[PDB]
Amino acid sequence: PAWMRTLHTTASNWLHLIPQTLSHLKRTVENIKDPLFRFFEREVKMGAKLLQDVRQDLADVVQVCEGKKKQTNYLRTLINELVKGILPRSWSHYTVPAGMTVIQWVSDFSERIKQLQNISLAAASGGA
Amino acid sequence: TSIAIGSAEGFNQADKAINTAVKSGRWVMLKNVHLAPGWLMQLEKKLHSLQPHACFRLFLTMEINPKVPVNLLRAGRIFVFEPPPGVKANMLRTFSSIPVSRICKSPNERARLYFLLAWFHAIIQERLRYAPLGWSKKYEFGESD
Amino acid sequence: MALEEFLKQIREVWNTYELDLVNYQNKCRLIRGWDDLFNKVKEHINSVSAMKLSPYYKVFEEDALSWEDKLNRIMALFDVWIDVQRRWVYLEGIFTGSADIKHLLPVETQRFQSISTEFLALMKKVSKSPLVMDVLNIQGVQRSLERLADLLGKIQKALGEYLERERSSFPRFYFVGDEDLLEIIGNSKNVAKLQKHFKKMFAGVSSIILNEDNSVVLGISSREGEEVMFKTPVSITEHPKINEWLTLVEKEMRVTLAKLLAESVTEVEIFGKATSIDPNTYITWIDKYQAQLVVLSAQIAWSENVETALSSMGGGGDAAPLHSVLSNVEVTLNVLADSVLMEQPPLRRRKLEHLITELVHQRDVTRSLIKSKIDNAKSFEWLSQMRFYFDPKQTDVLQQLSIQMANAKFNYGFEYLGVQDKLVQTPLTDRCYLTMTQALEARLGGSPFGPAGTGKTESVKALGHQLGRFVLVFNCDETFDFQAMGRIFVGLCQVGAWGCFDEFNRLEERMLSAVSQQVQCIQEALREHSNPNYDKTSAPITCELLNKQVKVSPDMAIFITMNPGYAGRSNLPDNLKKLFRSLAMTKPDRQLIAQVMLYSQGFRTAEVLANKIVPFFKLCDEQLSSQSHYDFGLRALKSVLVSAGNVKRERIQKIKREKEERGEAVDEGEIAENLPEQEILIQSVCETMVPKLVAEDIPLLFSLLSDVFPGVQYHRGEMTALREELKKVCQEMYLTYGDGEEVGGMWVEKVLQLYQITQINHGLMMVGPSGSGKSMAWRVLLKALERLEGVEGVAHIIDPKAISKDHLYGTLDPNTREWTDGLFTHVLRKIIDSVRGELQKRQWIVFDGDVDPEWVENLNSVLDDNKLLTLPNGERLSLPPNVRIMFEVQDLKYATLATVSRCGMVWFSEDVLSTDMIFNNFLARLRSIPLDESPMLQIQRDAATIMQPYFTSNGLVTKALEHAFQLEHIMDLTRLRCLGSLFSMLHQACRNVAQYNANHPDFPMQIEQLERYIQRYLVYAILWSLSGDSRLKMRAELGEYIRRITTVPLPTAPNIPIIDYEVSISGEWSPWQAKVPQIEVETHKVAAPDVVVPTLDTVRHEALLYTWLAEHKPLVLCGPPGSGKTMTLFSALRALPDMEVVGLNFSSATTPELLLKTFDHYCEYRRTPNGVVLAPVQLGKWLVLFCDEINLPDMDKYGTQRVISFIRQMVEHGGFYRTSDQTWVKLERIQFVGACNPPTDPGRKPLSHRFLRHVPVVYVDYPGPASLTQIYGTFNRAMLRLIPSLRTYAEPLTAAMVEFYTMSQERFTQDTQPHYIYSPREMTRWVRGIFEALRPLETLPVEGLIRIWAHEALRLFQDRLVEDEERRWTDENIDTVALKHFPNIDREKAMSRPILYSNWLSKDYIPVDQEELRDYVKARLKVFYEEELDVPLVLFNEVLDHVLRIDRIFRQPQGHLLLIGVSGAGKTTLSRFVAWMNGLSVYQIKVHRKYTGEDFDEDLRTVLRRSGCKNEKIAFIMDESNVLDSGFLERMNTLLANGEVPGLFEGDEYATLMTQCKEGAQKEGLMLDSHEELYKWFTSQVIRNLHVVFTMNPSSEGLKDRAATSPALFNRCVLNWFGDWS
Ligand SMILES: Nc1ncnc2c1ncn2[C@@H]1O[C@H](COP(=O)(O)OP(=O)(O)OP(=O)(O)O)[C@@H](O)[C@H]1O
Ligand SMILES: Nc1ncnc2c1ncn2[C@@H]1O[C@H](COP(=O)(O)OP(=O)(O)O)[C@@H](O)[C@H]1O
Ligand SMILES: Nc1ncnc2c1ncn2[C@@H]1O[C@H](COP(=O)(O)OP(=O)(O)O)[C@@H](O)[C@H]1O
Ligand SMILES: Nc1ncnc2c1ncn2[C@@H]1O[C@H](COP(=O)(O)OP(=O)(O)O)[C@@H](O)[C@H]1O
Ligand SMILES: [Mg+2]
Ligand SMILES: [Mg+2]
Repeated sequence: PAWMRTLHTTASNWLHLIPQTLSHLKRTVENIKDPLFRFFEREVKMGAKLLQDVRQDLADVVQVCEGKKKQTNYLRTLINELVKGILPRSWSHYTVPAGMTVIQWVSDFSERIKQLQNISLAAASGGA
Repeated sequence: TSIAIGSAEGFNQADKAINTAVKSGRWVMLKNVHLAPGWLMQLEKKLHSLQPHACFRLFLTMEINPKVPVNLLRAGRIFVFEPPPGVKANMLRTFSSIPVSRICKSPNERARLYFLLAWFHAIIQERLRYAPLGWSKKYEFGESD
Repeated sequence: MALEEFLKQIREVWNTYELDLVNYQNKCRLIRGWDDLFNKVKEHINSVSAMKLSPYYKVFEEDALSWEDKLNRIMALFDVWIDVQRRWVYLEGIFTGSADIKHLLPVETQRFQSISTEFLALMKKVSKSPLVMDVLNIQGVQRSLERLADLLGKIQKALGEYLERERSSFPRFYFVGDEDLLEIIGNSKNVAKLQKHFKKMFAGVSSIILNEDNSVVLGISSREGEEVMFKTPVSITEHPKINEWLTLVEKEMRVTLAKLLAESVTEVEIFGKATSIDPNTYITWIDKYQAQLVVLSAQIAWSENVETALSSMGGGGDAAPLHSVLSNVEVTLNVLADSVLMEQPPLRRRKLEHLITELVHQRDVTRSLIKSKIDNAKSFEWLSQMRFYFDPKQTDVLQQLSIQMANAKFNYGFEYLGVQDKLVQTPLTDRCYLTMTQALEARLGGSPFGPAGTGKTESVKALGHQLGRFVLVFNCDETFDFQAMGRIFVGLCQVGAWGCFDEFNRLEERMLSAVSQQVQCIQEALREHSNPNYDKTSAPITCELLNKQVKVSPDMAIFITMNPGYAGRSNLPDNLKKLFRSLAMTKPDRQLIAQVMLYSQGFRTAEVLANKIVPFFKLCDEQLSSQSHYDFGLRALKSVLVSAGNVKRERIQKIKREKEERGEAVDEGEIAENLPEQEILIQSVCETMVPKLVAEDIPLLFSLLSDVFPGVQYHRGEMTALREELKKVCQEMYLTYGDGEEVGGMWVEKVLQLYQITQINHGLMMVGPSGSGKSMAWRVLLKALERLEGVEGVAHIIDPKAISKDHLYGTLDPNTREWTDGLFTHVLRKIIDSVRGELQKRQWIVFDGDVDPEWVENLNSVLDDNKLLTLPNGERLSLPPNVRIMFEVQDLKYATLATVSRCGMVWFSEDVLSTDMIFNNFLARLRSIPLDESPMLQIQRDAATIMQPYFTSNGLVTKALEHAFQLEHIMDLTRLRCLGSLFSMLHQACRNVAQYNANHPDFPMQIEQLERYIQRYLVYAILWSLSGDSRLKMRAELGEYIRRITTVPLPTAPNIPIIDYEVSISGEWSPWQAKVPQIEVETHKVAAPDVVVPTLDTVRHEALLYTWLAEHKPLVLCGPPGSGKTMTLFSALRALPDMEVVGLNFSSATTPELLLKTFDHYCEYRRTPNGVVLAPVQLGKWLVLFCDEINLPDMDKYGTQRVISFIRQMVEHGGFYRTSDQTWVKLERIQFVGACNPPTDPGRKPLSHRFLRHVPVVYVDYPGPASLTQIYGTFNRAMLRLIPSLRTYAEPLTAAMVEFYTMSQERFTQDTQPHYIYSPREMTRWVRGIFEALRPLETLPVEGLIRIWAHEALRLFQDRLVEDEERRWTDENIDTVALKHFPNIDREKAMSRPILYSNWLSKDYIPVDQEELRDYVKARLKVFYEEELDVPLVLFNEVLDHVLRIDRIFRQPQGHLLLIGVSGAGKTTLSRFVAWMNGLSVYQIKVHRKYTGEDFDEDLRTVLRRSGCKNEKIAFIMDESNVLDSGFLERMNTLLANGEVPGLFEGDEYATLMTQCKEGAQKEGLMLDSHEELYKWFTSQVIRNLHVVFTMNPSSEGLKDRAATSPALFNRCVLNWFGDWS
């Protein structure tokens, strides 16, 4: 179908823009006492989980649109939202302005992950 | 006779009030009729086959709701009530709603206070049009306030 | 002979114990001593039960069993007698003390007289022989009481209108339930029974003080013991009737308080504007007067001082005496602060806390007045304050006190409030007071709105208590309708009480509009009081409520509190909103509340503590991780602050307790000097916040604690006494107990944490994933507290989502307005009534199930400080202190903040329950509990030793479990589903060894053989328990992983998976292929429904099903539709006799009521001494409920399937609640088997993890190409023995069948159309169809065989296709497949495209020419016009094919049709025409605008009687338009699949059906007399005679949705896509 081909390009393109790695902050006896580490650890922990979920969902959609895995109920719900351009409710994990569409969320989500990577990189290389 | 619609007893009371009013010229107002879209269709059919008293009037109060039947809308005359278009229209509506004897009581300074209240009420309500800048939220500053 | 002594003692006790009799008003001799009777009977019942365990019980077994029967009969009699005597007492009082009721209800009065006669006659017999045994032997005494109880209940329910008349005479009765009101009215002479009801009619009156006679009411008392002595006592003798002296008591309460206020104001004025206050005099004045008057007196004195000071400052430049007003407050507050620094009586200490809170506000207001340089009493900054003016010269004592705020003026109601905890008077609370009092002056309602936990409800009550008003809180829901709200208003208006309706937006929008009329008319009446022209000596103000003229007291008010941010709530109509003044309460002033509360409790560093605790809660909300069970709001802060005062008091008591045994240096002042106040606060935080934390947040919060409270350490009390009892309870329950880091230590900490929450909260939640030890944590704690404290613990476990919300809380009758209790309401009311001493026991109500806002928000007033269950009938049930409300849940993803903030949280993680602990529990039970009902235990014990090495941590099972979670499973994988399956299989292995010993009585299995068997069976059990729900590739992969890590010997085959091997009883691996013979099937059983061709999968699945079924373990078969789940289950049941299967077909609309109808037909409810037991009617049989679509039932918006919760309850709790009588029913000999499609399929929902832990899942896939060749190659060989000349073509015929079926299954899928499901069911129909066309044939050429093969392929694969391209592909590939497998055949004679078969032109079903068929149909249509329907039809080619297709289905048993096409295409007409050709009667339901569900049920009964009893072949033709309700198809879904509807025939209909079935079976020559036998024959007749034709238009959305509503339409009906005319 026409939608099946168009959605395949969009999902593959989104996997290019969205980053792929997010390393959790290493908890340390003196890092727990640091308030900045405590807040920043939450950001990556909730950020890493959201990053993996979106990438896995997008990869399944690409594989579905290549006719390699069968469409499940979750994929049917996700694919319907992506065709209509509505941001999936599963992806919605941080507060966003009302009326934000899926194309803006992917670009917004990609920027947030980059900042999350830099924060973890500083903690990994240099310390908290 | 004013009747709220939601109750089952309200439906029975509405029919009796309407039946009595169409023979005496009495006025009947039914409020929140958008809460009973199914009963509204039956009321439209009831009104069609009826030749009431020349002074009889039926008022239906509803929110602007897509649930209201089209057939009822065509049978009646629609009046939209909404925020006044601007500051001038807001203040003219206020001065018409308040009786003249109310403003013109013994203290002569009462008139200027009502004007200040009317101006203040117009400015506050008109800022709602600027959803975010006028007020952070869409407060329901209204006639009760 | 110790047993003989017990029998002698039991015999001697009951040979002398007499019913203790008391005369009752010279009418009879009632029975007291119910506690003595019941405990004595229970004690002997336990002793008789306990002595059975003794080995010497055999000699005295008969005598003990005789006493067990007698003691049980004593219990069953006097448990009814007590309720009968109680009800007769107050009914006799009503039907004697009110002669008006005889005229009002003559029938009831005469009926009560007859019952009152039989009661008194039975009383006189008891008087003659008060011995219990003599009473127990009275003829029919058990049945006499049973009739008396039922008859007295009918009289009780018939007095409702009489009770509504009495409620007017004392309007506080409007807030009392009907039964309690009858107790009040009927016991008007027995005043002691009235005490428990005063808390319902009064704000703070818990009891009344009476003289020795009980004839004069001396005063009133509160629940805390505070007493008010009336100045003029009320005599009951001079005013005998209940409603007049109750009115006089209510008046004297107001008059005495006003008189007491005047005396208090006189004394407190000396303290005001005084330089120095002596503490002894001030404490004396506090102790002399009531708590409400003490604070009121302080407010009056302060107000008059400010008025006096401001009056002197009239000149402006005059000196300010306001500083003296501040000075007096400073001095008085210092004395109050000093008093609370030392020990005080509990009542005085609370009074001091109230005064400190009041004066801190007065200090703040006076400071604000001084800072703002206010010098005039008419300044608004003083007028905006709440002021208190007292006029001693006023003649009426009730009007001496005036409370004024801005322009609003109020009288004090002088309602006795007792000792109500006061709020800290914060700026938000000040703003709340100003706004609400403005609404009260405007005669408008107050509408505080905001998020949860902001003080909305408490502020309304605080304002009401400030004004001395009776404030009633109602927890509103959707059941608060127009009639319920109006009746509540009637009570509020006449009493003069305030109505605070919380969660007011939970009403329906239509009800909110209707209620606005009642609110408006009351408000107009309220303005009539405010009219100066109106005079008090005139007609009372009255408004019309519920079409009645109701007097309105000026003191009444209406308040609504709502959270406008909650989604799903009802929007208030504007006409209702204009009746209320709204105030936003969003940000409570937490630091001020904390500072004042800690300062009032006696903390010297309250300012330091408040500046730390409030930011600490803010930090926790942000620094800690985000969890749904996390709350750090004002309720959490309030809980810690209140707990801080309790912890401070216990330490002070502990410090001096150490001082008693160490010297005599009690120096309380110095004791408070060296008191670790910060450490006290940390203990309260940790006792309340820590149990809710996940593991990774625990170190975070302690780092935060060290950040805000440096150098302060938390140390739990080492609770040796409780831990010792817990350790013993764990041993008796086969549980693992640990201490610290030992095995089970984490779980024991959670048990101790749960105990701490029980002591601080009356409502708490245990939250954690399924299998976290939550249930065992509170079940063990309940038993441990019984042993530790001596208090019996009782748990009522409720599944709230297994029943409707109507059945949980109750319903108000729409017409009679009668209230029926729900499950929770009945349980709580039983505890409050305390007929059998429920108030002396620990009562835990555990809601084990899903939490959603729809039902739990009815408990908002229960879980908060109100502790009240409010019902729409106006009744309010107080939570007794011995009751805990508990919620055991797996998640809180749908609970709102309102619920989470009101409950103590104990979080369980899956790490709390370690896998080692579960292994220990299974092994401990295996070594102690015999499986037979010891040679069986000896086998288990030896087997336990063999299994022990593999069940250690990091053992074989642990490593296998970890690897299994990495694999893909058809359902979500949980640890306990695997282990539950694994332990069931190992129990079967122990039974196998015992069964072997039965077969070999000479040589029982030795340890070497026993060891050799168990290790291989364990490996076998591990594979099926961990991969039986996965595909073959995943089952294989777990095999190699086990092969690497195990040391158990394994099969040495090179490429054969381990899952392909069983374990023989000789401890040898044996291939499963040895049990798969190549059978030859009898030629008449070809593709019959009961015939199973043995394959590798069938023998393995049957053996696995046998193990689970033989253990009565619930199980689910999952697989694609048609994969053999029903076939495998029924095949396994044949090898398992003594088990009856009953098939239930779930739909999207399936509710638990479908299960209940099955119980009504196959099972009986019987009363046993231990409760109601539900068991199958047939004895010695285990009844199996087979649910075919267990995962179709609709999931609500909160992720719950009601029937699934109901099944989980019956499996895990072994029963359910009977909603008619709110009685627990225990299941016996009932097991459950589920079948379903994979949850990823459309319409299918994932099963709850709490249900899956009990239910092992086996995955049944479609047979592969080789398995299909083996199955239907066997069938084809048998069916081709009819024609010996066609034997050679068996293999090519099977190969063509498999090839085309596989191609069609790939070509057409559910993605294209929802009904494109191809399964081996089509293969079975394919072979059957050819076989039916070959039986009457003596010979046939091979080309004739291909034509039948091609014809059946078109009927099975092409008739459901929607598109012409799809039908073209099927037509072409039938030719391609046939010639590929059948060369050297004449294509034209075998594959001529018009393939038509009919038995209309001959005796046999042989091919028919199209033109010959057309002439025959025209000839028959001519007759059809003249006999049935004179509607001429034009005959085209598609009609001829269609009528042949319909004719085929009408000639098959259970032949159901799903005709899909455009309206007006002839679907109904052709069906009737073919039905007339086959002798089938046509039945169509005669719908109309008023056709309802019970009309459809009666129509269903008519068709079933004709086809089931009269042997009448019926074509039941029904269109989609005939479906006027979804309930129509729930009946048809059962009828299509099972040929029966379990609940259709009930009562007289079933009795008439049995008479007709007996007559019908007699005409057939069958010998049937049993009702069960008759019903089975009736079902078999419906199966063979009733044909259902369903016609519907093609709708893509409708067709897909149709599958869930009626799955039988797509798997039990043959679908023919007629579509539109081409
Ligand atoms: N302390 C313990 N020691 C040993 N075994 C235990 C212990 N606690 C629980 N178990 C066992 O482990 C399992 C835990 O079941 P339990 O009912 O305690 O869990 P739950 O979290 O309440 O379950 P659900 O989420 O299904 O309501 C059961 O098989 C139980 O017998
Ligand atoms: N001013 C106050 N002083 C003391 N406690 C308060 C105050 N305001 C609120 N609380 C407490 O906060 C909690 C929530 O109050 P509640 O009235 O139930 O809030 P809401 O109605 O907004 O949900 C209760 O423990 C209540 O006693
Ligand atoms: N080994 C077998 N022997 C006989 N019939 C089989 C075998 N395997 C599959 N079938 C056929 O597969 C179909 C399975 O039907 P059923 O058990 O109702 O499926 P499910 O329960 O999966 O919906 C039947 O037509 C049955 O005859
Ligand atoms: N083959 C036909 N030839 C002539 N008229 C027909 C034919 N099929 C249907 N009709 C007409 O259409 C009417 C509706 O037929 P019916 O069986 O009720 O249709 P459906 O079941 O498809 O809605 C018939 O009463 C008849 O007038
Ligand atoms: Mg509240
Ligand atoms: Mg549990």
